[PDB]
Amino acid sequence: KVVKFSYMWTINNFSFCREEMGEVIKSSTFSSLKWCLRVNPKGLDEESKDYLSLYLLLVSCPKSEVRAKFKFSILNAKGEETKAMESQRAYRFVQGKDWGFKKFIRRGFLLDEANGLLPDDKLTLFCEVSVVQ
Amino acid sequence: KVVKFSYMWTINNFSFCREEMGEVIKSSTFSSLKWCLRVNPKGLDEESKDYLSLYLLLVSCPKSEVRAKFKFSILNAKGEETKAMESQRAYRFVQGKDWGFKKFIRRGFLLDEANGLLPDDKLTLFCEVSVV
Amino acid sequence: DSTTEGTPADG
Ligand SMILES: [Zn+2]
Ligand SMILES: [Zn+2]
Ligand SMILES: [Zn+2]
Repeated sequence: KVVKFSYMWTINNFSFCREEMGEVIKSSTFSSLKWCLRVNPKGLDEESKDYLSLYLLLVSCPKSEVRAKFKFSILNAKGEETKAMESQRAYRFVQGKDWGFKKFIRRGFLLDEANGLLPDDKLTLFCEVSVVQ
Repeated sequence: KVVKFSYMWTINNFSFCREEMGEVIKSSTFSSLKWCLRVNPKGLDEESKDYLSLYLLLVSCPKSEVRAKFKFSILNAKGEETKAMESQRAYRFVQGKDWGFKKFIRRGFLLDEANGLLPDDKLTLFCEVSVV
Repeated sequence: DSTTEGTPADG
């Protein structure tokens, strides 16, 4: 059984900067099992304070083993995937486990308007999850 | 503020449990709020096939929620804690809510008398609960 | 990367 699904997360007014190092924003829950995304706009910790950290969390309790490959990307103004980062294998998700990237994208890259990744100051993240069971 | 308490549960004739996957045994209730333990001798589900699953259940609560950390261990023949598993952080309990570990210990480990954890065919579990 | 270690509980 293969189940692939996605979620698009729009974070408005991203430049507002009301989340300090270690602080988190969580997305609404989604499914194809319930999942959510968690982002640290100023990094998970001191070694990552210069990056957005981004994680996929399994919220619900599965009945059988869940392994998932995941890919996170940023959508530009044309809706195209850019700066994608993909898990190098399927990871085991149990209830309450997250997996992701502590250094998903540089804050100083994302925040510079010229790179075009915050159109109307909106950060749009796209998460694709391929579940095998 | 912390309120920490414990319960010891001895299950006799453990090797004779007829519970199939998904079936459950619950303990008597205890308190320092009423709680009990629940075990699935043959696992909760497919993910936990061939494990004993172990849970803390909040049976009765006068308010909406309780936050608690918990630790389960198996007491060996000397009464010592072994094969412990702990929540690490506090979990949110409401009346009727359980939290625990579906893969608490392999059934085939527990059931082999040679590991010494079923003296006289008795399983002794020890739960420590910290309401924080 | 994961933000947790140890044993997440289920329920
Ligand atoms: Zn895609
Ligand atoms: Zn102890
Ligand atoms: Zn569960």
